[PDB]
Amino acid sequence: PQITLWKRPLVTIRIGGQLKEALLDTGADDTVIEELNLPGCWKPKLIGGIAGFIKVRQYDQIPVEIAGHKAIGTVLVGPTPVNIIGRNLLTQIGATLNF
Repeated sequence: PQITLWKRPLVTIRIGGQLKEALLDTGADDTVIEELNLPGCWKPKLIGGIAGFIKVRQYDQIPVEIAGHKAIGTVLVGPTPVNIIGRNLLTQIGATLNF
């Protein structure tokens, strides 16, 4: 699929058995998902944005379907305002920028 950028590139994802909306963010190194009691063990991390940092829970080897495409990798969980799919998972689904 091709996604134009007139509006925010929001898509449906599946994680932990739950469906969520997420932003495809080529400016994010990592994937950051809203408060969700994701089973399994996690560890602390701090991640930075434009204004500062937030504390998140790093979970590894988490299956995540993005627009029907299976991926599996690291998911950071915390009080992000927007669920974000970053490059760690975008690469797994073969996503490119084209112009």
